[PDB]
Amino acid sequence: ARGPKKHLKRVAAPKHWMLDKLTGVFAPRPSTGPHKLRECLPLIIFLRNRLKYALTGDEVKKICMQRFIKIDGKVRTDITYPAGFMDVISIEKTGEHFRLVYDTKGRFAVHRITSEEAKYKLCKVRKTWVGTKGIPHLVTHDARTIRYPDPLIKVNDTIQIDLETGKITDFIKFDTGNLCMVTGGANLGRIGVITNRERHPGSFDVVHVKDANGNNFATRLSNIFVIGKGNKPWISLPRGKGIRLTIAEERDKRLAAK
Amino acid sequence: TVTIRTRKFMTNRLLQRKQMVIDVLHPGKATVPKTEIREKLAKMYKTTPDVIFVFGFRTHFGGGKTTGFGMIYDSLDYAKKNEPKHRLAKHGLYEKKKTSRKQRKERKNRMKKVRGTAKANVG
Amino acid sequence: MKLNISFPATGCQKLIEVEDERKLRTFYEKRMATEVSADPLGDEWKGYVVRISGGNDKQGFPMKQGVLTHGRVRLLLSKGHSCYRPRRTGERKRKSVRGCIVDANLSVLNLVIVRKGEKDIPGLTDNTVPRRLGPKRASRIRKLFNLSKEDDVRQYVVRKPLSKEGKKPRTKAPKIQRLVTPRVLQHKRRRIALKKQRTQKNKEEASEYAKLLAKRSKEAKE
Amino acid sequence: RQRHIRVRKQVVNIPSFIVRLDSQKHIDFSLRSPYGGGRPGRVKRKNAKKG
RNA sequence: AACUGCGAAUGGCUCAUUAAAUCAGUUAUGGUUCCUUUGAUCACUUGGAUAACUGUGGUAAUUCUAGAGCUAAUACAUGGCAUUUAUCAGUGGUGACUCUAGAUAACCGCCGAUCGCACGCACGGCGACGAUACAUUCGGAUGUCUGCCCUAUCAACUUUCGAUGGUACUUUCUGCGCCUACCAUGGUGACCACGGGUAACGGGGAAUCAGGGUUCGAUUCCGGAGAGGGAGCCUGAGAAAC
Repeated sequence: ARGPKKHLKRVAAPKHWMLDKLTGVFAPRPSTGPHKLRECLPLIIFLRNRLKYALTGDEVKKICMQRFIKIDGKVRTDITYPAGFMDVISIEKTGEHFRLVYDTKGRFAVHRITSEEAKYKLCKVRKTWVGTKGIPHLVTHDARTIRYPDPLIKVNDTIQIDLETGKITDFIKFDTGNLCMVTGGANLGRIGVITNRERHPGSFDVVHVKDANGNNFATRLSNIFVIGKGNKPWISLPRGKGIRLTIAEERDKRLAAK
Repeated sequence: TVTIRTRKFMTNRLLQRKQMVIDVLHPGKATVPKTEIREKLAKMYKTTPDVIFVFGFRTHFGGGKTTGFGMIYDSLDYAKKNEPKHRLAKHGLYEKKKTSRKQRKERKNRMKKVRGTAKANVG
Repeated sequence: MKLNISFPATGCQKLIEVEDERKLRTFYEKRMATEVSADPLGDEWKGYVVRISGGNDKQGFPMKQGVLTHGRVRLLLSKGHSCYRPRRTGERKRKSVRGCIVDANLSVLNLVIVRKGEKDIPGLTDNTVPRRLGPKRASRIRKLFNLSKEDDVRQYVVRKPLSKEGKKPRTKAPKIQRLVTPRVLQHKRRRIALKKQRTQKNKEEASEYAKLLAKRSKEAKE
Repeated sequence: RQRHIRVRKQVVNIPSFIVRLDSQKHIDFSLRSPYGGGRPGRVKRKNAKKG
């Protein structure tokens, strides 16, 4: 209470990490970085709990310290790096490239991508300000400050940057008709086409999204991440893009695959 | 009689290893030791038993079958770097120093009193 | 009262016990600042002048400069103050200190030879001891000798003779610090290189953004 | 309770083992039971070495 | 070994205090502070001190220290913006700026004397460390709405010496009777104020239950509080810290 907390209990850990109980008392507290604590996936969980490349936290550090893992092109040696949404985890030693994108269950699924991909990443603009000497700036969702952006880029659009240079390559404006992946709970991981935006002055703007199968659902503006222009996503989507099959439909697909 | 399955093999080129869950079938035997499993796993993967590290064999109720985990390294040098010191101690590789952890805190708290090069004369 | 005398010129020091209190009557009113003559101490100290540098009382508490008293007091000693060593950053422990005024109720009185007299003490002035450590900084060597900006300090190193019994003799030299090496010139050159890369990237990012606004304003003008 | 009954190659020692349909046709003696194909118990082996 | 840097403000333990307080849901900082992480932004190779070490010591005693002789720095020190007001105009903004930028008049820190690797062509690659007018993360701090047990054998309470509001400061990381000075005489209450009790930390929860409920929650998670009792401070981004 006298300062910043540096521990995290497993019971208090984010649920989408899928941590068990009887392994330990503490959960890996993600270090400060681009993404928030509740909205990230530390590098130790992705290598050990997801990819099974390591069995203990010590084996995770033996991998990160050999400089084999690059988040968004840059090597990271901290095993508790946030590595949140849209981040690219490239492993040159095994020639594997990942991109953290939520599934229909609202969890960071193992989404392998190609070598032609993993060179760019999509970022949502969160703040636009004019620096000194009349230089406009930009704030993405992963703490990337961009100088001299396109004047058409606004506080809610999605830009496309290049991991080698960090410069904006393209941008998708926020309007009715574009794809989006909800990232705000109870719809986390659902992908659909924006159909309507309710503007509430002084409150949270509620948008309405429609899936490809016709499922309609609403969420908040801060949870919308524009994915593509129209209905074509600019990224590779995992299996079960955003349909979010009901509990009755998931049972049918489960026993039919037997 | 004694067989090996390795039903969850994994390459894992990051640690120069070979991860797999080893299933041993021993109907009349008693939880086949590591020395017999390692030498039987070496001929299965055409390697030497000096770079095979097996652990965590839990025999199921009723007997006849046990499951564990195995590690096969590319070389003995990569094993000494990535394998924990306690599994190397199970072999003739690593020798843990008998330091008596309770006594380590004693020498430390005694050195916290004197200052300078006299700490070496404490312990 | 014991007397801890030290000779800074020769680097020697010795402890002597003065039983005859008549010799110490000169010190019983001098603070820890004055340089007084050691003539009453005996015929050996004729022409010597000693400076009161400190001392301990009969209980071991050291004399603190500036207290302006002859009795023990308790002061809140912070970092930087003498007679105190902080165990933690920002710690201030109130300790008892002896005043700077020299009295008869002192165990040892520290004295510093500021002027050599006529005779010499065998254990205090006759013997000598080297400095045991030569200069390490590059400029300290140039000031020790008459070296100018053109001479090489690598040649004018101490290189003390380090030889013990039972091993091979060798010579040990300190690492010259603050030296103008070919490596430190590369860092200064690379620091300038990065200063020009930022200047190069600012004029490009400002030009491409000006060219973007230029071609875009021509569209909306019509 | 004497480790004789097995369910599809698993020696089950609990009498309250609720048997489902797919596990009912696989109830048999254990492969190490004197009733099944195994060495006879210590009583048979001790009474045999006597006479 | 020691100097320097950083941590020691997390954890762990307890439930004493505390009854619109804590706490929970909601939410506001456009009234704020944030080490670190992340992205942006960026030669006279100078000066003199010090520890370790060497040596002389004191005290019955301490993780007490004194005196002298040395010697290092990413220690110490040297070698247009930012900062404080005033004026003018209206680049990107927000539901709404006294917003962000710009132009004037001035006022008065920052702008690398560091380190490693690779060694090639006076120029050179890859890093480490370091600066913050910025963003970002971890989050603090204080507010908005609503919600607590028993008690009238507690019916009026607050207001000298702030109670409620206004004005101007002062102060604080900021808004605010937080404080000061001058005015106003208010503010709260049978819809239960104020006062008292709690063998009262609050909540997520537990037990028992047809429905409805009753009772419990010191106790592993979250938040708060305390380190014998109070009070006052140092250092630091962060403590009224044990």
